[PDB]
Order: sequence, then C-alpha cells, then structure tokens
Amino acid sequence: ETLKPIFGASAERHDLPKYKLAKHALEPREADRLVRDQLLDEGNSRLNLATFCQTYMEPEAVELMKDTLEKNAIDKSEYPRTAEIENRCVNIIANLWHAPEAESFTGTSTIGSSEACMLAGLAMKFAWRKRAKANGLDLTAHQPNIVISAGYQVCWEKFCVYWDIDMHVVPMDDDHMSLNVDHVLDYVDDYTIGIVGIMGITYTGQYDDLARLDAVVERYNRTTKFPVYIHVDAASGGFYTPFIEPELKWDFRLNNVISINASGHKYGLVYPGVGWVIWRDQQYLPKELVFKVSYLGGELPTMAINFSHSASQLIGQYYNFIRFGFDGYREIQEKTHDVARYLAKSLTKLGGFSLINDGHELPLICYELTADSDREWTLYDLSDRLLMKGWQVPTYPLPKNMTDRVIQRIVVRADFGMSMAHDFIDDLTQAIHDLDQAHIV
Amino acid sequence: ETLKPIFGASAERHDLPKYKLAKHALEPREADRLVRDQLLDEGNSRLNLATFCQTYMEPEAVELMKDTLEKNAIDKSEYPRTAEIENRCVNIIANLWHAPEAESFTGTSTIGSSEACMLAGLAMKFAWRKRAKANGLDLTAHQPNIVISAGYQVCWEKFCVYWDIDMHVVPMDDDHMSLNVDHVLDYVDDYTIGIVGIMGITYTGQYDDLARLDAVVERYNRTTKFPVYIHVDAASGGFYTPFIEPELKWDFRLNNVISINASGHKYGLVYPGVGWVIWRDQQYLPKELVFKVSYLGGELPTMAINFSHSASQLIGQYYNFIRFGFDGYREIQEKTHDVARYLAKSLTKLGGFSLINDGHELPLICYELTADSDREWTLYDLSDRLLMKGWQVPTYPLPKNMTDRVIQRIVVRADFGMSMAHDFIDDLTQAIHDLDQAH
Amino acid sequence: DLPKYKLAKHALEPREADRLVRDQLLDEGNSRLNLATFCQTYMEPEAVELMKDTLEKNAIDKSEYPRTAEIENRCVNIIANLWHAPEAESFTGTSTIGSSEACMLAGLAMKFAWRKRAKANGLDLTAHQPNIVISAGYQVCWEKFCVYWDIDMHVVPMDDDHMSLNVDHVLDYVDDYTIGIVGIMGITYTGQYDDLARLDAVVERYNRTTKFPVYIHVDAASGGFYTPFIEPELKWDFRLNNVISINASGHKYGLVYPGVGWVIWRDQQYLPKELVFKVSYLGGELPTMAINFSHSASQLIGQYYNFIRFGFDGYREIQEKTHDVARYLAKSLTKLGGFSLINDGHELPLICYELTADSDREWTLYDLSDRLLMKGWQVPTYPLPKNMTDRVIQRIVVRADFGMSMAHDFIDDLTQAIHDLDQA
Ligand SMILES: *Cc1c(COP(=O)(O)O)cnc(C)c1O
Ligand SMILES: *Cc1c(COP(=O)(O)O)cnc(C)c1O
Ligand SMILES: *Cc1c(COP(=O)(O)O)cnc(C)c1O
Repeated sequence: ETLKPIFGASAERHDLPKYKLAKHALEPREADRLVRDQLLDEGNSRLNLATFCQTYMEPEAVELMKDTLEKNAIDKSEYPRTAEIENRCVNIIANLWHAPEAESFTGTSTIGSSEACMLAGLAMKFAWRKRAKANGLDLTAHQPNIVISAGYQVCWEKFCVYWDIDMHVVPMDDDHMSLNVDHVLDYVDDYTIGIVGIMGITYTGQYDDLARLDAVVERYNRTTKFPVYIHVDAASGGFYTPFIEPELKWDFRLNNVISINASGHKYGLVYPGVGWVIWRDQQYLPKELVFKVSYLGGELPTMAINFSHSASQLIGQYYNFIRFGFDGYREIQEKTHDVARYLAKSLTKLGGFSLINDGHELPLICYELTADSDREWTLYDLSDRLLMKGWQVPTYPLPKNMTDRVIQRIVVRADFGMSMAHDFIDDLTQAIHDLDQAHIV
Repeated sequence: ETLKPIFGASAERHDLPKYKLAKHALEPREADRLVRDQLLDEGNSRLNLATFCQTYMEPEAVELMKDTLEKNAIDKSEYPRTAEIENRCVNIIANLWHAPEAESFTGTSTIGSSEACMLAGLAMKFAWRKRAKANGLDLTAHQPNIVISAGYQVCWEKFCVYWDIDMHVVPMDDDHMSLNVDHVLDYVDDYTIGIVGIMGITYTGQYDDLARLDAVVERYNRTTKFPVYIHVDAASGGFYTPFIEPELKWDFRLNNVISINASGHKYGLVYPGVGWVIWRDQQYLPKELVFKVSYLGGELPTMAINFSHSASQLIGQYYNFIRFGFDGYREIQEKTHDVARYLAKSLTKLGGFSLINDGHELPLICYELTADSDREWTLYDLSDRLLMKGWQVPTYPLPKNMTDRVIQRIVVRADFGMSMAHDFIDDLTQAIHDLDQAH
Repeated sequence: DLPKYKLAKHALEPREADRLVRDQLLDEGNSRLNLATFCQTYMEPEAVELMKDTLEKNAIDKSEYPRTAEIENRCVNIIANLWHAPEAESFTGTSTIGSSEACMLAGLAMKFAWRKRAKANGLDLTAHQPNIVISAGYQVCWEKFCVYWDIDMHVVPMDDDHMSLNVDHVLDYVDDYTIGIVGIMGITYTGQYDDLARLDAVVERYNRTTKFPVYIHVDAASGGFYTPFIEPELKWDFRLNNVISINASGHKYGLVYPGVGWVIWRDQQYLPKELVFKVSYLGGELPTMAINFSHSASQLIGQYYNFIRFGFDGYREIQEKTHDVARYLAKSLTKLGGFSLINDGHELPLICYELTADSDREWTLYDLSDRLLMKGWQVPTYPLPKNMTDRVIQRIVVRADFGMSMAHDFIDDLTQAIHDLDQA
C-alpha cells in the first residue's frame, strides 16, 4: 500500500473525484500530493497585483497562525484568552482612530469589511427606524436609503439588496473621483439611514473628503428631526492612513463619524480572514442587534453575522500590532507608498499611459491607455501578456458616469519590493514591445 | 538586541499593549513568545467538550492549511484552482445529500452554517415575497414568518431579527426533544416563508423527523396557493448521518427539502472556518441574491455574505474528502458514536444521573441530576470541578417549555479517543466524590 | 537592489539575504508545469531530505567516502544488469554529471580505440579527421563532442518517413575514419527510438567485409531508465552484440533531480587504458573515468535511494503511469482535432505534433505556446532537424510527476486556449 510509489499509485493513473466521494481512503502522502498538485497552476500570490489582500506574513506569524487554527473566535467562554486578545485589538484600533474617551466605543472582529459594513448598516437601519416611528413617518411610502459614492465596493450593494434599502448613488466624474460632498444634500431625505464615506476607494485609490462631509452633516442635523450620521468604510485606508497622514481628520475626531470598518487583511498586514468594526458609542448600536454570550460566568455583548470561525487571523493581527508597533507599521506603509510612487513615475516615463490616480493617497495606481489610432490592442491584451510573466493585473470599467473608461489598477502591498517593481517595469516594457508588433487580436 | 535572552529582554519587564500601540517594533522571536504566552492560560481545546467545532486535524492537512493561508477564497479569477476545488466540494456534498440528477443543484462554501442558514432563509424570503405579491397578499399586515423547533441555534434568531421575520417557535417537551411534526401546521399560514427542520439539534442531540415533516408538507401544499417548503439545518448531522445511517431519509431524497446547510467544521472534520449550503435546483435561488464574478474572461454566479476570507478551510475540506473517502469518514464517525455510547453507559452505571439524550443520534450526551434533598451541589458546581481537572463541560437550561430544566452536555468529536474518555470518567468519578464531602 | 556587478562591501542579515535571493527567484516558472524538458522536477520527501543531508559529500573522493563509492559501484552493477551486460564479459562503468559527460567519455573511448586500429592498418591519419555517424536528431552534446575533439559529424538526415535514424542509408556515411555509430534510444525532438536491433544486424554485416569495423554506442539519455520497465522484450541494449557502450541520464527517466548520468561499457576491452585514471580506495586502487573532479554525491545517492525504494515493480508502476498519461494526451489531442501527431506516445512518453493544414486558421503553434503560458504551462515551439527545418512542431514531455488529474486540467486549459485563439 505505502509500498506504491507516490507517482506509481493507482490514484495517479485516474482523475480526481469531481462529483462524488470515492469509496476508499488514500494514504496521507497520496491525498496530500494530489491536492497540492491541483493547486500548482494558479497565480503565485506575490505577483498578484489586483488585490488589496495580503500575500506575505513573517514566518513567525505564519507558524503562530498555524498553531492556533483550532481556536474558535466566537467561543468566548472556552477561549477567554483569545477573546482578551480580540478585545485588546479593538481597543488598539479604537485609539488609532481617535475614539473619544468620553464615549464608550464597542467593536468586534469580523471575517472582513463586508460583514463589518453590513453590521454598521444594520445598526444605522435600526436606529433610523426608531427615529422614524417616533416622528410619525410613513414606513410604507419609500424604502430606507443610504447615500454613498459610486465607488462603493460590492458589499454595499449586497447590503442594500439583502435588507431592502435604496441606494442613493452619488456619481463620479472627471473632477470628482471621490464622493461629491458639495452635492451630498441632494441625496439625503427623511428615509436616509446614514451616509457612507469611503476612506480608500477600491476602484480609484482616493479618499472621500470626510472632514467636509462631517461639516455639512453637522449643519444639516440642526435643520431636521431626521438627523443623519457618517459610517466610514476604511477597508483599506484604516490601517494605512493613520501611519502616513496622521493629521488628516477622517476618523472619530469627526463628531458625526459614528462607526468605522477596516480589513486586517488589507493594509492591516494579515492574511485573509479578519476585519474590524468600531462604533464610537454603545448608543449607536441598537440593543436588539446585540446577542449576549457567556464570559467569566457572566456576560459580554456581540455583534456578529458569522458564528464559528478561525481565530488565527485575529491572533495574527495582535502579533502584527506587538511586532511592528506604530513605527514598524509606518515604515512598512512608507516603503509601500514609495514603491507606488516609483511605479506611477515609471508609467509616465514610458508614455502611452494616462494616470487616473498616481498613488498620492492609497498605494494604488490607476491608468488607461491614451487614445492612439495605430494601436490594435486594449488593456485586456496587456493583462494577457503580463500573465505570461506571472503578473496578474486586472482590466475593468469605471463606475457610473465613467462606464466608458476602461482602466487597469496596480495595488502595491508590503511584499511588493522596490527590486520586484523594477523587474515588473522591465516585464511591462517587453509586453508593450511584443504587443506593438503582434499580428493576432 | 538579538543577543538578549528572550526572558532577559526589555519587553518581558513590561506589560503587553492593551489600549494602544507601542511606539517601537520588537524582534520576531520576542513578539512571538509574548503572544503565545498570553494564550497559555486557556483550556487546551481537545478537552473542550461543549462544542461541535473540530479541535484536531491530521498533520498533512495542518501543513496544507498553513501553506494555503495567503489564498483568498473569494477571488475566483486569481485562484481558479481553489475555485475549482470549491465547485468539486459542492458537487461532492450535493451527491452525498442525494441532490437529484433530474434537477440542477447549486451551492457554495460559506464561513460556517450561520452564513449558510442566512443565505437559505433569504432565498426563502425573496421567493415567498414574489409568490405573495402574485397572490395579492397584504404585505403590510404581518411580517413574514418561519417555523422551527425551540432548539434552534442562535443563528436563526439573528436571521429573524436582522431580516424582520417572525419566528414561530414549536416548543419542546419531555416526549419531544425534537420538532413536534404533528403540531407544525398550527404555526404555518400565508406569511410562512419556510419550515426549518434541524438534523441534529444543538441542545439535545436529536434529529427532527424530516421524513414525516416532508409528508405533512406535501399534504398541506396540495390545498393552498401558498405552498411551504423545508430548509434542513444540518450544521452537525450533514457530515455525520450519511456515514452511519445512510438509509435515514432526511436530505434531498425528500421532495420538499429545497435546501440544506452543514458545517464543515462540525462533523465535516475541518478546523473552524468552512460551511456549505446547497439548493436542490437553481429555481430555489432567486436571481437578485446572485452577484456575478469574472472567471476565464466570462462570468460565474456567487451567493455570499462575506467577501475576502481564507481558503484554507475549504481546501482542508477537499483534503479530507480525498484522504478519507466514504469509508474513512464512516470509520471516524463510528468510533465517535462508540465513544458517545461508552459515556452514556458509564454515566448510567455511576448512578445519580438521568439521561435526557443517550447518544443514539448525534454523538452527544445530555443529562441532569436525579432528585435528591441530601445533595447540596448542582451541575454548575460539577462544571467548575471538572474544569479544575482540565475539562470544559457546559451547564445550561433547555429550550421553551423546558426552561426550568438544567442539564449538562458532552459533545463527542472525532478526537475524543476511547482512552481519553476512560480518563474523563475517572475524572468525573473523582469530582463527584470531592463534591459529596466539600462546603 | 541586489549586487549585479560587484560584491557589496557589507554583509546582510540571513533573513534579509534569504528574502532577497528567493524574491529574485519568484518570477520563473513553477518547474513542474514545464512540459518542455525531460529533467525531473519532483522526488519523494525521503529522497529530497537524504539529498539535503549529503550535500557535503564529494562524489570523486573515494578514500574519504568509501560507503558513497560502494553505492556508486552498486548503481553501476544495477544499471549494467538492467541493460543485460553479459556475464561472460567484464562490464565497467561510472556515474557522471549527465549524459553529456557520459557521451563524451564513450566517444573518446571510441576515438582512441579507432586510432589504434587505424595505425595498425596503415591508414593515413593526416588526410581526414576521424568521424562519427549519427542521426540528425542528435542532442547538442554530440556536436560539442565533435567540435571539442576534432571529429567530423557525419549526419544522417531525417525526413517524413524517417523521424529516427535512417538505417537504410546509415552505411553511406560510414568509412575508414568512422570511430562509431551512435544510436539514440529516444530522440529529444521526436521521442522516437532508433531501430537499434536493425542497426546491430547491419553493422554485423558491414564488419564482416572490412578491417575497419564500426561498433554502436547507445545514447539512451531518456530511454535507458524507461524502456526496460515497459518494453523489456525490445532488444536495444547489450543483448545486441555490437552495442559496446550505453549512456543514460538519471535525472531524465531515472527519476533523480538534475546532476547524475551513467555510462557503461560491455567489457573492459572497449575502454582504452589511457582514459583510466586509478585511485587509492580501501586496500587497493580503483579505476576511474571522469571528466569532472569534485561534485555533489547527492544525486548519486538519490539514484540508489530510488533503486532501493522503488525496485523493479515500483519503477515499472511509475513508468506505466507516465505511459498512460502520455496516451491520454495523444487521444485528447486527436479528440480535439486539428493536430497531426508526429509522435503519439507509444515509444517514449512524449507527444509531438504540428497543426494540420487549414487556410482559415490565422494563428500558429507560437501563438498556442503563448496562450498555454498565460494559463501557466510551458509548451514551446521549435523546428525539426535537418531536412525538415521548415516543419514547426510542439512537444509535451511527460514525466513521472505529471499525474493524470493534472493532465485533465492541462487538456481543459488547452481546449480553452484553442477556443480563445479561434476568436482572436
Ligand atoms: C474590499 C473592500 C470591502 C470588502 O472587504 P473584505 O475585507 O474583502 O470583506 C469593503 N469596502 C471597501 C472600500 C473595500 O476595498
Ligand atoms: C452550530 C450550529 C449552527 C451555527 O454554525 P456555525 O458553523 O458555527 O456558523 C447552526 N445550526 C446548528 C444546528 C448548529 O449546531
Ligand atoms: C538531454 C539529452 C542528452 C544530454 O543529457 P544531459 O543528462 O543533460 O547531459 C544527450 N542525449 C539525449 C538523447 C538527450 O535527450
């Protein structure tokens, strides 16, 4: 049985189970080799330039994550030490976002910013509904709505479809590639549950002007009995911007920012599987959304869509916090910023590229092809050629009012080093040369 | 700085950050030691008997999970091999649950059964809503409802709160530690989006009689233009019952079971982080819950609440499928069954216990203390002593119409060996003795 | 950046140096998805760890590693017997780095043996160089042998009816100056076997009528560790009387990572004594034939590991599996249509093909290589050897670690690439 060579065994002579469980078990070495082999031919994650999600952690953190895979992040009474870590993380992030000590912030780890955005939105919906009932607003006339920029990530569309919320979408244009705050009051009405500000737009790399939105909202709220507050989607900005622009006011320093989310597995430096949501004060969380759990043979409040899941990633987040601290994070984000700027400068130096975003805010570059009548090929062709050399660079359309603009994004993470970025620009230069003399589509 | 002994260094003279980041970085070996040390003082997971969640996997699966932590399960176009493995697990699981060849099943991995239950309940709500509109029901008069046993896991209560559904709860009693199928139609009306049958109840370890419920539903549905269908919450049973009672009809063999969820991290044998939901046919999934993702420069359908997350657990699930196959899963679940039955027999031989559930169905044992005015201690005191001897055994009240009944539960998972269970019973014997003479 | 011209002045941290080298290595192909080479891209975990643990051993150093030397001699014995070295005669052999060095050493034995014959017969050595006769699908090492040692290459061209040595005409290239004929048991470009049994009979007839006889060297770089396990009845080896020496690459179908080959002589008389350098091991002195001096013993020890671990049945199971994958691929390409198979994997597990004539097809095999590379597979395009240099082919070489599940994935990738190309 183990006498069989791994690549002489019966299982290596047949296809893998695709529709049903095979009758018999296999040796651990055989199953292992077959599963790993199915995975060989997908992009090496380090060359995936299409994602915010982290593709490197230090070996110590990898080993640590491995050793805590059995831990169950929901089970506070059985894993009270993991639950303490989570609490420390929430405190740490709250302080990073200037949660005021005069109010009692609450928050939680989530699987990612999607779960967090949905919880935040649900908190807004439920708080809005109590206001609406008390002011005799007719709940059958219209659906509640939220106001958000057209750069929204798909989780906000899921939130709206799943919970019967209209989306009041503030479109982008050539000058407003972030929320047009000057016009935001045109989308607000009695049924508005809140306004989402995006601190790092997935499509463009740009910050919404949260400080200006906060000023407008402060003034709007004196004029109505249907006040409206800000949720910040800082999926990506939340772990980046405090270390490189600490004086930019986007967070709980703004009076009307009531909740904030971020993904640990974006610029929090953790592999996929953790996000974070924080409410400035226990009142911006309606009690009917809080399910209470056993802890210290007593009680703790929880806001959660998921139940059981791995604590590995939240532990990893604490490992990062302790390991890097403020200065370590800052050094990492600064080098990331620097590679993004080298890249934006390299693409203008090559010509044929017009930069939509040059990496001044998030470390992300967006560009389109400058129109040239003597070019058969599109960015789709460029993405194909770059795959030949390992690189994944996605091509996509901009969101509404710029759906005629086709772009490519490069997102730069902590493990995209300066040397690898010089290599990328070589590979990219050769691709442009190869496509300039191509004879097929 | 790298010369310092780990326990001679400045970071071990100071407390860890609790309220804010420290300013300065630490060396990797020091950070690693400090985080692991914070974790020493929780109960070794293998001795946690309150939970269905897996606390062991074989070393080859551990290493494969480690090696795949950077993969992002949502990102199909960048990890198409991982997405193909996912599709293969949906097929495998659909087949295991007898999805009919004549219809076209769909499904997806989830983080767990919570997200699965919620996506199923939402499919039911949206499909109910179209049917209700088309029959002119007044949608303003009552919230939609769902019907379920009182032993529902908290994720159904969350589903109901979050989506404004009324829960019509069928109570338990002394003779019905699972759904009272004969009474279920008292709870159904035109507003009912569906009935949830639980294939392995968290509190009691018992199967809802899904076959009987299907026959009740089939009869009810011929008399009405508001038909009702069954969603099976098989969080636990989905990966247990197919291997030990393959003939028990609970799954898509029943005509009116339109969807089923199971937790891969329960009897599917994966560490926490993977669940599964399957629909018997595409028509039971409303198109407006499907958000589309690029793949091979085309389009692929997804139902999902979460977005980015680890692929490690789902690859682990496929590893288990390949490594164990049907017979391996069967041998594991059989051993697990054997241990549960050993624990049930040892509690009865000790005297002083009444078995509420004896582990014939899920491998779970439920018990209360028999009436006795001379005994001054409670099951809460027993939990506390068992904890001193290393074990976590929860004490809790039974659900509706038994909320005055206090019980203990022991769940038996794959990694509770017979050896270890003999040791548990010695420990339980000693703790009883200790409680009988303390104050 | 990393040093590209000069040494840096200062050392780096281990983790930093490690990270920098490994990152530089990132962006080259996962080796296992390269279908253009015979070189092994996988070994079992015990072998990898044994290799790592004997990295320090020196294969050349016999008095200092006598147990490693014994292992070499065992492998030589094992390989001799596999290729049916006769017991009536006295075979010798050695490990080498690869088939190149082995080919070179065998070619040099032939040159030196020819030159003595030639002097004895009064042949004018100044009038022509010695020559060797070989098929036009020769591997580059034969051309380096000829250039390095001043031997003319008498090349037998290939054509549509002969994708291996043309035995009908091989003697047209043979003359008094011929040091030998090389028969290739697995041609790199085409995967085909030269008809060794026929060449042997032809040579036996030739040799009966001249005092300048010619013998056969078999370049079994690939076939040597493959053909004995799936076609043991095929006579290609020392069962043929005029086969005097044979080479094979252990890092080809011998299943070892790069860095071992083997050369065996059927008898001591085919190895001129001037090529033998003797050494100090155990009580006496051991004969050596070797171009290289110090080098790793890891691959050698890897080969013995493989022989002990798998034995006959294990090698056979691996090679039969490999055979089945190759056959699966040939049948999958015929199912798709549009390909003309030059080799269909009945001989070596290599499939070789061209696109069938079609005027309404805008794309070529070069474009197909490109789309496969996008999908992660290296399947390059190249011209055939002399007389078919205008014919453009693609090749898939199947090795031990190309399992059947992986091959179904490859075929789905290939199917999709074709579709994409037909809309381009
Ligand atoms: C990616 C992203 C999300 C979703 O994040 P996950 O962590 O993948 O769930 C939400 N908002 C924004 C701005 C994002 O970039
Ligand atoms: C635990 C459980 C759930 C929740 O499962 P997770 O996988 O933890 O989300 C749902 N239903 C039942 C019956 C359960 O036992
Ligand atoms: C590759 C090859 C060689 C050279 O082999 P190495 O082991 O790389 O030195 C010689 N002959 C044939 C037939 C080959 O395929």
